[PDB]
Amino acid sequence: QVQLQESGGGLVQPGGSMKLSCVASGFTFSNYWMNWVRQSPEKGLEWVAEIRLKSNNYATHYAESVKGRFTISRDDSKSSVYLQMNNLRAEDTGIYYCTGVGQFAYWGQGTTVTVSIVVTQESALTTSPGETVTLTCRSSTGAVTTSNYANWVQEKPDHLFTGLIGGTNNRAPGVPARFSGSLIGDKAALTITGAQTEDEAIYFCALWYSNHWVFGGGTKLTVLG
Amino acid sequence: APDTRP
Repeated sequence: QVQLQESGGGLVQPGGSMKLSCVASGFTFSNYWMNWVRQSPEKGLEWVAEIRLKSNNYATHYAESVKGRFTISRDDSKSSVYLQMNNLRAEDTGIYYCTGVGQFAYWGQGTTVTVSIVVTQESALTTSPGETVTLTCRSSTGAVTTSNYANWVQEKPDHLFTGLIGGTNNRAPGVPARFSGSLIGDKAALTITGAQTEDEAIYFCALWYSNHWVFGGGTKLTVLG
Repeated sequence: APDTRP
């Protein structure tokens, strides 16, 4: 299987620094871009940074919120990605995940850092086993198109993230066939054809905007009965 | 595009 194991989190004072590490196994790490994404109760899921390949001169890009303070880097010889965090602020508090592949198939377990465009989804939907339910993802800039490479990621309890769909319509390896991704009208959509009890979870969509990602607020899916 | 490698 694929594992992304994080380390480095902890308590740090405002103005402080911390370095996070993530070691990958089970896939050809060096062939894929890597990202850091953080979660806070306040700001939800927030994409932080990406790093591309050796053939891209390890090019990086950052969220505006961290640009000039955070540095993402990788060591392909150690199958590892890192995040150096400087000049930390209270708003940087959160659970930090390394994630990547097509485009957010794999997520680490998260490491907690304590410093002490809108993508719209349905807040909640209720379904029952065997029903067909469609979750949607809207962009504040206009239509969602294939240029937004919509991804769908599932969060189950204990902050367990799994990528389900990437590139609008592509089912991540070993993802159940009842999940499918598409564009419906001006939105991206996740359809579950025959919802199952265990599908009760929070589902986040992510959209790409030229050089960065924006995550929706998540949909809490209840599967009653 | 982002990382489109399968």
